[PDB]
Amino acid sequence: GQLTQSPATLSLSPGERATLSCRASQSVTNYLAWYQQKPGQAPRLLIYGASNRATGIPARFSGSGSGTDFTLTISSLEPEDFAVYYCQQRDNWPPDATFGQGTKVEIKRTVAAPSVFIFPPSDEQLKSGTASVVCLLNNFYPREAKVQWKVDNALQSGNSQESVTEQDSKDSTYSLSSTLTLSKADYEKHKVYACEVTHQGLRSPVTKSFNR
Amino acid sequence: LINLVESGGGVVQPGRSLRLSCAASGFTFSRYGMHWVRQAPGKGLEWVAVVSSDGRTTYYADSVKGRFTISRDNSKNTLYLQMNSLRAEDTAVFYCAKEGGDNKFSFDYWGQGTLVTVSSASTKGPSVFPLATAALGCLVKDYFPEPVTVSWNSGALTSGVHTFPAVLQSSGLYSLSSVVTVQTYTCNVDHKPSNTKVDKTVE
Ligand SMILES: C[C@@H]1O[C@@H](O)[C@H](O)[C@H](O)[C@H]1O
Repeated sequence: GQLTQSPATLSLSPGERATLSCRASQSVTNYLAWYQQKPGQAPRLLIYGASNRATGIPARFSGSGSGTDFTLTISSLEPEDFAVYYCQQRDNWPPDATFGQGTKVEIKRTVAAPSVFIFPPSDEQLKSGTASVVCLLNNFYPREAKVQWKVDNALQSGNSQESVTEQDSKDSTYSLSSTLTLSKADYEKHKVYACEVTHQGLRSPVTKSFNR
Repeated sequence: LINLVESGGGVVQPGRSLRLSCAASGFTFSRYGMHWVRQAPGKGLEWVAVVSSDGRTTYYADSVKGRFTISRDNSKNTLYLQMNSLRAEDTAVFYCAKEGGDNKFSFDYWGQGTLVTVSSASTKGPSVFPLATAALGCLVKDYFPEPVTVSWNSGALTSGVHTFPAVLQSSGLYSLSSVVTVQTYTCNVDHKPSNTKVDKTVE
């Protein structure tokens, strides 16, 4: 009815052991199943009946549990194992299936502060009648990073969206962009546009700004 | 040996209908209950509906009751999902899944997924604006529907390039940035749904 998975994210290096857990709100009559899912691909059955490996699933994958506690274990991580894992439950009746919210297994790596850049809206876009201010955080690790927009010292809330790349195939870092949207009219009403970034690799927040 | 192939997805406006198909092969279709499971953008897996092996009993997630109808045709080994009165919130990738042979409370085989996009937005090509160790890029803004592809210098520049995942803006149109950290730099943008190609040299 409710499957709670933990942790939400697991940062490991290839060769280490991964332990994911899933907890049901009530004793499940049927042992859980586990799935692996890579971005933009169908889920793949790994374990069913709490401990049985599905077809073609290698030995390093194992599971156990009973009652309300189930766990998935990957004895030694291989590069292809970094993905998202879901636990799943289903009764005979009602027949609906329930899914955990997923655990993301990510590649650990040394700390790397982001290189920050700010881009003012292009004159070309301003003709268009819109303004997009872009803040880029390049090649950082770990994932958690906080971006804060300020226009003439006023904290911007609800008018920005951000996007993050997948862990880089080569250096395992992330890159993120935050886009602040403003009407051209308002853009022209202010002077200082600033992007303040807070991250582990930075001893104190970094701010990039420009003057309209 | 076992295979599930889907089709039927598409971009549609709210209130319209769509009908999904999932053709099975490699196993005795008539013996398994079949299901539809979806995954909205950036979300986890969410169960939608089930139809018993003989097609007589069905069950639906509360969010789709009265709007969607799951059915199957065993003669043709096909599973269907009739989706009426579509809403923007239905937007997601829809997968069909087969109840396990070894364990029926698990899903042993899945369709590759079919995309259901519900939006009152219309097809539109993007506008490409310049974003000017240094960094530069292209802001590929206000297009619909997904996807658009971006490459740099006709694919001759790849090192140090980051093309971010698209973002759905409040206007219903998508937007994405492609940057590169570093001689001429041109982003080659292509949005097939609108037959829109643009080579934008960033100065
Ligand atoms: C719809 C049908 O309902 C019950 O008979 C079982 O849960 C079966 O697995 C399912 O397919």
